[PDB]
Amino acid sequence: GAYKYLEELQRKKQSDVLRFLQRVRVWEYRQKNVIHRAARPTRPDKARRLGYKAKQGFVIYRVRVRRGNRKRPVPKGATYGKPTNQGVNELKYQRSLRATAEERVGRRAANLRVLNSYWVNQDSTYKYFEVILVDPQHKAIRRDARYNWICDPVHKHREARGLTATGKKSRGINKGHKFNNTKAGRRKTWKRQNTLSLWRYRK
Amino acid sequence: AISKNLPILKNHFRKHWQERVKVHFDQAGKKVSRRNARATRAAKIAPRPLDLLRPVVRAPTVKYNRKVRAGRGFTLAEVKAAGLTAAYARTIGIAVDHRRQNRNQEIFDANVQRLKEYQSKIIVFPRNGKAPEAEQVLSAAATFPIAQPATDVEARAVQDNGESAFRTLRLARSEKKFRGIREKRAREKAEAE
Amino acid sequence: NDVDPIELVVFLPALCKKMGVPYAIVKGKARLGTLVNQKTSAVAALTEVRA
Amino acid sequence: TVKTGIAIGLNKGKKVTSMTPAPKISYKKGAASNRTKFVRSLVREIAGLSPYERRLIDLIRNSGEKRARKVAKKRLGSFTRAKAKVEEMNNIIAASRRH
Amino acid sequence: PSRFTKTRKHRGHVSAGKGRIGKHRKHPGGRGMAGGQHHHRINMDKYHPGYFGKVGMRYFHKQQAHFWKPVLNLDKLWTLIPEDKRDQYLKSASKETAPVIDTLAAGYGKILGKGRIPNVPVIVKARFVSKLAEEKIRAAGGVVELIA
RNA sequence: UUGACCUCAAAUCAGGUAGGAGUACCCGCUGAACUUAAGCAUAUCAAUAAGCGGAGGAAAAGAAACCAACCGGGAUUGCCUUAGUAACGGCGAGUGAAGCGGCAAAAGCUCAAAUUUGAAAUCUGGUACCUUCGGUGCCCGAGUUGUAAUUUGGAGAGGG
RNA sequence: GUUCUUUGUAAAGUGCCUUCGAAGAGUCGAGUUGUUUGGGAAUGCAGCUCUAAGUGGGUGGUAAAUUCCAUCUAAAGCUAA
Ligand SMILES: [K+]
Ligand SMILES: [K+]
Ligand SMILES: [Mg+2]
Ligand SMILES: [Mg+2]
Ligand SMILES: [Mg+2]
Ligand SMILES: [Mg+2]
Ligand SMILES: [Mg+2]
Ligand SMILES: [Mg+2]
Ligand SMILES: [Mg+2]
Ligand SMILES: [Mg+2]
Ligand SMILES: [Mg+2]
Ligand SMILES: [Mg+2]
Ligand SMILES: [Mg+2]
Ligand SMILES: [Mg+2]
Ligand SMILES: [Mg+2]
Ligand SMILES: [Mg+2]
Ligand SMILES: [Mg+2]
Ligand SMILES: [Mg+2]
Ligand SMILES: [Mg+2]
Ligand SMILES: [Mg+2]
Ligand SMILES: [Mg+2]
Ligand SMILES: [Mg+2]
Ligand SMILES: [Mg+2]
Ligand SMILES: [Mg+2]
Repeated sequence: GAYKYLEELQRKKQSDVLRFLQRVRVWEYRQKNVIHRAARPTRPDKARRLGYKAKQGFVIYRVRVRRGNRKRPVPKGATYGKPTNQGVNELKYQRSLRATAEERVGRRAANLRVLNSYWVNQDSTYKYFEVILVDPQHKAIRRDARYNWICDPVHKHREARGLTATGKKSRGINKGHKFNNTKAGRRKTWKRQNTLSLWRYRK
Repeated sequence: AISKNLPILKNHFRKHWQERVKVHFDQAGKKVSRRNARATRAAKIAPRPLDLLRPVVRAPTVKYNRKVRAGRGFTLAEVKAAGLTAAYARTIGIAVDHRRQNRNQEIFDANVQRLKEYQSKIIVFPRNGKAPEAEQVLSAAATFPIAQPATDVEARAVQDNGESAFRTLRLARSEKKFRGIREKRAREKAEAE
Repeated sequence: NDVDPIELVVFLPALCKKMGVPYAIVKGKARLGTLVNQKTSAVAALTEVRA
Repeated sequence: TVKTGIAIGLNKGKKVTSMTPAPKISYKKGAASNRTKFVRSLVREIAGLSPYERRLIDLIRNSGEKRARKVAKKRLGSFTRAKAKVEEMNNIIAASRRH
Repeated sequence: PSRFTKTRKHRGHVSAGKGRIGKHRKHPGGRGMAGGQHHHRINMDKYHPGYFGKVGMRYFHKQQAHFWKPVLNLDKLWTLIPEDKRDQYLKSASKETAPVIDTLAAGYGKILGKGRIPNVPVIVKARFVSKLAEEKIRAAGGVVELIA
């Protein structure tokens, strides 16, 4: 098929053809609204890899997010505390711009469920993502058992709870010694390690 | 607050520790609930021993490699050597573990043997037959206990060849310590200008 | 010649040239769609032809 | 690779009868795959070189492979990636005009 | 229980056994190990020498199972043999049919030579042995077999 | 001149969905200071309180880009241990996991990347009827910028 | 248990020979900054810059080069107790 050529070509982002396409598309996205419906995936191969299907109930949204650090919103830079917390300008927003993108997209299309998202473009000011959403009310999704899992209420706003790919990456949900702090959940692990377990017959 | 001669204590109670204190008042209630759940699960499933057959497995970490214990599931190689497919074993109550590998012939043979024993000691009910009640036994683990293999005999003949086991250990340790130095010395001696 | 995401068919001229397949860049994915009873087709190929 | 039967030394451990388990299809995740080789060659044909790859080629021709490897290590993550990239760039140079 | 504590006996005594001049204040000397170098230095140097500072080299990700090596001295060397069979092996101290003692199966990694054993052959299987332990086992007509 | 396509609109168009509440527990963001250090700035309190977003009956995690270094274990979770230990720390005050081992419960899996190409075999909707959590026939439409079947690495696929 | 629906020359499993075996990119990874962690020449996370490969890649708790080895297969997803 052609999806493999798409995948290989998309990795040559500094080639002449992809640079030209990047410039033209970034200009067009900057001309359109910050959040807007995309008629079709810009990268159909990436959409398929992330679970998109060309059927009714699958929706693509393009979203613009401001790049850079998270400036502390304190007035006049005053933090009213110890000097270790006086920092304002080098604070990093411990969540991805991709996660912010799909949260804003889900807020706009609250009737849908964020399935995934992928990077499509960026400039100095903005990072551009396309968000794959699924319509849980469409009968083509309620049937087709491969996708009706997302119709369950437990998957409401999974992007707002960090259950998408970028959300789990930012939550540090991975196996092994490098993720001891966040394997079953950071706060859950902290509660477990800071809970005093007392039995009826004290040990 | 450093008083007279007492050991240095490290009681980590400087957080809001009283907000997280789990007193297991429900120990007995949870035991009763677990026994109830086991009873209802046994009644719900057909006559079936409440758990899957588990393989025999060598523990890692030489602190524990001297002992054998129940593993997760039989390897695909063990299932094939016992004459089953993995899906069929999973449907007739054999735990299958695609991750584990067989590098030990003793363990592999033991697992194939206990698989064959399990097959010869279970009765698989036909899908569309009669299959009269077969007096469900609750524990496959109790029916097929894990046995620690015997390694030697009770009594034997002394075969001292004057090897000085302590010296053997010292020499092995020294050879390991100096293998790299002697290897690089032989490399620099094989220069041959 | 009007595949809106152009990456889908940019390699096609070079793939055809490498495989020795005669290829023509033609105006209209809508025209190819009317060829194949679709709205658009973005490609159209003849593998076997009548005598 | 056989164990020595003692708890110390080079090949320490218990002597056990080996089996050589059947090779998993994993451990071949980066396999040869003629399909991927062809697709990657065609993509390298249709898309040219990145600016840093062109600079690496010019560095190989003008300042030598050591300088090119240093610049490739700066551009890419690690020294092994720099070595592989410089090897691929000099293969490209060989397949270029100086065939 | 509370009825046996001295606080029942301090009822009616104003200072509750804590003194009139020096009272029971909150933390007169600081909390926890405060001032171990400044005003509790005497009580730290006495009863706790070596407390401050560093003494060796670090070991990241140390696993105690690597160093698991329980030691069994020669002085017992026989509780690993069942009690009934112990008499039967102490009698007939023959180099043939010598009792085999798997110390690793008994849960030990190194055999040390503290005590002395009766002059009867024993086949001792061990991961490690001390030089004197092996010397005494051999002098008793036994042998040490290295296992892993 | 007509008929398409692409993109973008409008309708009190046909059918739906989101908001808000609760919030003990759960998933994240944001985020202190009192306090301890007998002062205090790193540290501590605390990755806590407060603030914000988001679910359920549980949530999350979950079938290894794991642990290990062994005669190797084999998803996740929880308990007993590891262990007040390795380690971190004005190495001060303090902080502080993880492997193994016993147990509770156990469950496994599926998409992308494949030419159906001798037959888009797939699906929403409308309509009529029916045995109405749906089915059948018909008709628009979606869809080849790829919807079905076939495969998910433990494999597996094409041929004999 | 009971009885009509009997699906279907349909679907699934099994051995041998042969050819293959596609496996996720502004992602891994790296530098730097901030935060965080017991993680200490840097535990995770995030911002910016650089930006891969396919006998490759990640990990193997002291930074680096060289030679091996071991163990998994990321950048996509569901799942009860
Ligand atoms: K503050
Ligand atoms: K006093
Ligand atoms: Mg559409
Ligand atoms: Mg900002
Ligand atoms: Mg008095
Ligand atoms: Mg008084
Ligand atoms: Mg309406
Ligand atoms: Mg709400
Ligand atoms: Mg307080
Ligand atoms: Mg103070
Ligand atoms: Mg004070
Ligand atoms: Mg003060
Ligand atoms: Mg709160
Ligand atoms: Mg509810
Ligand atoms: Mg429950
Ligand atoms: Mg869940
Ligand atoms: Mg897997
Ligand atoms: Mg596990
Ligand atoms: Mg202890
Ligand atoms: Mg802390
Ligand atoms: Mg099949
Ligand atoms: Mg993958
Ligand atoms: Mg923060
Ligand atoms: Mg999940």
